Amino acid sequence: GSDRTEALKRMADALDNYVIRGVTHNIALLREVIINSRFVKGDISTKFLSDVYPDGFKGHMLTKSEKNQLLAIASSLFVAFQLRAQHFQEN
Amino acid sequence: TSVNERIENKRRTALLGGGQRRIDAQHKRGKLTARERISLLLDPGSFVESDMFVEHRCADFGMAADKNKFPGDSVVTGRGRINGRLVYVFSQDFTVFGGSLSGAHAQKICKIMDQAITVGAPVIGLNDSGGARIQEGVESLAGYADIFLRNVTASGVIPQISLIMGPCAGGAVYSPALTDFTFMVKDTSYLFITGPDVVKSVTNEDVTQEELGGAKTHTTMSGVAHRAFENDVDALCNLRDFFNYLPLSSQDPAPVRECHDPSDRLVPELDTIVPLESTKAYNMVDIIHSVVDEREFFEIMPNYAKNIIVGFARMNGRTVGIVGNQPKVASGCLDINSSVKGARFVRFCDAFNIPLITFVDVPGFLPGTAQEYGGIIRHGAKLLYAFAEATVPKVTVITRKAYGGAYDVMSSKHLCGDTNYAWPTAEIAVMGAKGAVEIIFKGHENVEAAQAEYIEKFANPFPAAVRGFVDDIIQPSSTRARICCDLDVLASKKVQRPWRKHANIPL
Ligand SMILES: CCC(=O)SCCNC(=O)CCNC(=O)[C@H](O)C(C)(C)COP(=O)(O)OP(=O)(O)OC[C@H]1O[C@@H](n2cnc3c(N)ncnc32)[C@H](O)[C@@H]1OP(=O)(O)O
Ligand SMILES: *C(=O)CCCC[C@@H]1SC[C@@H]2NC(=O)N[C@@H]21
Repeated sequence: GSDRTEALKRMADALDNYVIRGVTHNIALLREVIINSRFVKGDISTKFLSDVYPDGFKGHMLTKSEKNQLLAIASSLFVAFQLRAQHFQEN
Repeated sequence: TSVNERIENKRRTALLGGGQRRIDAQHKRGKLTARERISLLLDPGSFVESDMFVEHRCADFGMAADKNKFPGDSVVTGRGRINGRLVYVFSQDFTVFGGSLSGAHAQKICKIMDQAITVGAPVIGLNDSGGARIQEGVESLAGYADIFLRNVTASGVIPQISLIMGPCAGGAVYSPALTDFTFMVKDTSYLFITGPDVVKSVTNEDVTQEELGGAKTHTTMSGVAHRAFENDVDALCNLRDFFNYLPLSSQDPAPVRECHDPSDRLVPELDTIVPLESTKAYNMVDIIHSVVDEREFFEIMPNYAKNIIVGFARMNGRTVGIVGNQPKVASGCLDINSSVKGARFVRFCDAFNIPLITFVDVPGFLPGTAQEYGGIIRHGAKLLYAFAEATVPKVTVITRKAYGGAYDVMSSKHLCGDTNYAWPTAEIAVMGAKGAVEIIFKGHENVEAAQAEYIEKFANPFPAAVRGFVDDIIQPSSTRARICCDLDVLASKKVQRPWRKHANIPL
C-alpha cells in the first residue's frame, strides 16, 4: 500500500478472505500479530513473540463489543439456515 | 360438580400422565417425557392432540380401580407439522403402567396409522414400552397384530420412521422391523424380545441389559438400528433434519428445496483423490462430500458394514440417495453385511422416487468360509435385485476398480441405468491382469511378456467403453456438473414393467 496503515489493513482483510481447509494453518497467529499495538507502533524485537505469548499462543481475545458482534452474527446465521429450511417448492 | 370442572380435572391429569413423582423420576434418569419430546420435535404450536380423554375398559386384577385409571392410556397421539409440512406422530408414555400396550393403546395408534395412510403423510413414532399389559391378557396381543397390519399396509405408501427413546420388550420390538428407519439413543434405549433374566434362566450365559440389546450393539454389530444419538435433545434435532429429506408420500416426487450452491461449479479436489497405485486406499467420503450441495451428507449406520457407504444428500436442491464403496475397509469388497444394508437403502429410495447415485470401486467379494457358509450368494443377490428392479434415475460413476460380478451388482448400465461415467483411473474387467493372463496362457512360456501386452491393452477403462458399457470418460473435476445435468433431465422419467401381484425378492 501507499502507507504503513494501508498495507496493514489490506493484510488484515486478505487473511480473513483467505480460505484454507483440510489442514491446520497459522492464520489466527498472523491475524493477531499484525494488529498488535506494539507491531503497529513498531516496538518489535527478535524475541517479540516470546514476550507477548509467554505461555503459548491462545487465540484472539474478544472484547465486549466484539463478543456482541460474534453473538449477533452467529445467531442471525443460525436463523438464516432455519428459514431456508422452510422454503419448499409448493406441492 | 359441573361437567366443565370434570373436564378441566381430566385435562390436568392427562398432562401429568403417570403423575408428578413419576415425571420427577423420568428426569432423574435423564429422559424427557412423551409430551416434552413432541414439543421439541414439531413446529411450535402445530401439534393437535387427539383422543386425550380415552381410558381403558378392562376389569381384571383390580384394574377397574379408579386409582388405576389414567386419561390417555399411556400414549400421546396427534398431528402437526415440521417446517410447514404435515406429519403424524405418536409417543409412548413410560410413566403410565410402564408404557405397556393395552387394547385401547393400540387402537389410538392404529387410528393415526389410518389417517396418515388416507391423506398421505409420514408417521413418526417415539417408542418406549415394557411390553404387553398382562392385566388385559389377549387384548394386547390383538393390539400388536392390528399395528403390524397397518405398518405393512403403509409400506411404500408413506415413510415410517421409528425413534426408540427407551427400553422395548415383547411384541413392541417388532414394529421398528416393519418401518423404514430405526434410530436409538445411546445408553438409554434398548431393543430385545426377552430380558437378561430369561437368557440366564434358559441357558448358561451371562449378559447385562446393554450387552443384550443396547444401542451400541444394534448400531455397531447386529445391523438393526440405523443410528444412535447421544441424548434426547440431539436425537430430535437430527430427526427434524432427517425429516426434511423425504417426500410426504410415495406419490410425490423427491422434494426440491431452495439451494444457493451453483450447480455448474467444478471440484478440482477430485482429480488427485484416486491413487495410481492399486494397493493404496483412499476415503470415498471425500468424493461424496465434495459433490453434494454445500458439503452436507447424512450418513446411515456409520459404524456397521463400513465397507459400503449409504446416505442422503441434495444436489441442486433435490434429495438424492448415494451408495458407494469404501476402499479403506476390506479393500472395498462386498460381503453379507454390506449387501443387506445396501439393498434395504436402494429399495426405500426407489419406492419414494429418490434418485440414486452410485460410486463404484469394488474389487470383488470377500472370500472365505465365513461368507460361504453364511449364504453370501443368497445375500449378494439382494443388492443386485434392488438395483435391477429400480425405476428411478440411476447415475453411476466408476472411480477405480470394478472387477468380476461386482461390476453388475453395483448398478451397471445394463440393469436399466441412465448414465455411466468412468474416471481415467477406472478399470473394468472380469478379473485383474494376474488372474486373467495366467489362466489364458496356462502352461505357456513367456507369460510375463504376454502379461505386459495384456496390461497395456486391457488394464484401462477403454475395452468396456468402446463396447457401450460407459457413456463417457470425464475429468473427475467435472463429476458434479455431469450428475447435476443428468438429474435435472431424468426427473421426468417414466417406465413400464409387466404386471405382477408383488415382487419376489430372493431373501
Ligand atoms: C413377548 C411378549 C410380548 O409381546 S412383550 C411381553 C411383555 N413382557 C415384558 O416386557 C416384561 C416387562 N419388563 C421388561 O421386559 C423389562 O424388565 C423392562 C421393564 C423393559 C426393563 O425396564 P426397567 O427400567 O427395569 O423398568 P421396570 O421393570 O422398573 O418397570 C417400570 C414400571 O413399569 C411397570 N411395568 C413394566 N412392565 C410392565 C408390564 N408389562 N405390565 C405392567 N406394568 C409394567 C413396572 O411395574 C414399573 O412400575 P413401578 O415402578 O413398579 O411402579
Ligand atoms: C492375491 O493375489 C489374491 C487376492 C484374493 C482375490 C481377491 S479377494 C477379493 C476379490 N474377490 C475375488 O473373488 N477375488 C479378489
